[PDB]
Amino acid sequence: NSTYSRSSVDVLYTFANCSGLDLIFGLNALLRTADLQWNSSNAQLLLDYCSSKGYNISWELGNEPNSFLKKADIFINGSQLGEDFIQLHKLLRKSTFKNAKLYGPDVGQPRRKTAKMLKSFLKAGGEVIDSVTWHHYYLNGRTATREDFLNPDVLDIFISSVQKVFQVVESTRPGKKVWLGETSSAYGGGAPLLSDTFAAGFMWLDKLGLSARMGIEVVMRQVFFGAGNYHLVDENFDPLPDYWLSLLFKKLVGTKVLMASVQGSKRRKLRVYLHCTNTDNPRYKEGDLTLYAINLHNVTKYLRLPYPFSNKQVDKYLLRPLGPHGLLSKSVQLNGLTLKMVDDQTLPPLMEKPLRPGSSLGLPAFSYSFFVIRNAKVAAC
Amino acid sequence: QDVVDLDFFTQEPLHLVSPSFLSVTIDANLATDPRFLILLGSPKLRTLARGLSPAYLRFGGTKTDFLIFDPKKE
Ligand SMILES: O=C(O)[C@@H]1[C@@H](O)[C@H](O)[C@@H](O)c2nccn21
Repeated sequence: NSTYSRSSVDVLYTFANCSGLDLIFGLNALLRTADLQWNSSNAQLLLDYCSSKGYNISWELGNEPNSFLKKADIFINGSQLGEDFIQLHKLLRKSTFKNAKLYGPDVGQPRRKTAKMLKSFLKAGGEVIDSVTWHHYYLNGRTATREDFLNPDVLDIFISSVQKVFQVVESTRPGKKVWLGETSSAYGGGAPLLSDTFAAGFMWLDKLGLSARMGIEVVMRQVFFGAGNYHLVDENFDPLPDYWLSLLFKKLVGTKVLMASVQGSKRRKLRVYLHCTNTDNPRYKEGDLTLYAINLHNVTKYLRLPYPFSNKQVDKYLLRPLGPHGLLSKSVQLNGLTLKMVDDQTLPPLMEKPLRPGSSLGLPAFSYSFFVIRNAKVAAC
Repeated sequence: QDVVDLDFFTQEPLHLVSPSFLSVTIDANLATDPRFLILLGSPKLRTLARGLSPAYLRFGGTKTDFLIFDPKKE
């Protein structure tokens, strides 16, 4: 255990608010009443200060509760945690906003043990939560290799984790919204010289692809800044290729999710995803489509847009490594232009290449790219 | 051969995600660092975080169950 300060809270909040971010704060679940019931006193204090300060903040309780026993030699069944969540819910409603949110229970991924705990928790506590949170990592960082990052079989395991979660949630709280609460490439602080590279982007972009297509409403990346190799921003506050990928995604990809698929249909290496174009982007209209694609082949592939889209004008946003280290590189170029900050207060333009109208979509070996179909005029979008 | 044709489904939206879909976390262990004050005050880092708005910032992690609020600490 360690103690933290009001000083810590103020900074953490201010950083969220000045960054245009809704902070969610996880609370300590291992503080316990003699009978193994959750003592609410520390949070109560913290809630009051935050009430005192007028901070609009959202809350979680516990982390990886499936692991308390190995992690602290205290076993809490879900029911118990469910009661505990009800108590937390009592407290937030009594306090200043009370139209403020609560999520949980942040259990690790579908494990045959972890499903039991989540099910029992959603029976008891499914009622108070505004979203369901789980975690996912692909590999153990200490033993993760470079081929893994390029292995479509590794990517696809993610799907059964997802199917298994919705299997549990539909049994208890259908219509309840599901969130990837903490997630990444490799656990144990990341795979060294892999989790912080261009190669990490095959996993991250596919994770966002699969999640959007399978009903995950929010995906929370471990981490933005920190010790772990899986940071979006490094030790010296430099953006890593995942940060540049993540920017591009937010600016280009919409909330309305669609579907694309390959007519070939055998090899697992050409992954494609389709959303409405993020309307907010000043370059586009509504009705335009945003296609993102990963190529895990060791040669270039050229995609053909289908009727009646075969003859439309397309902006291409191709990402490839900045050498000499290639896929293990920590710099990345967009359409052949290295991406860097202009200075410490200013991001550069992300510039497209307007493609030819009717041209097929070149996607080179081990690359990922976005393509915005301009003048698509789709009605759902 | 290197030409692949794609199928699309554009009739209606299959899922609706949050404008905050792509979100991030700060690990609770970052509060065991002595440089917490300095790192989050960085204007460069805040700039990067603003390019990711709108989004949720989740402060938690394994260390969530080992932080004790102390009112007499600053
Ligand atoms: O070990 C990690 O990389 C992180 C670890 O650093 C986090 O604190 C913990 O919540 C976790 N669960 C799965 C992975 N992780």
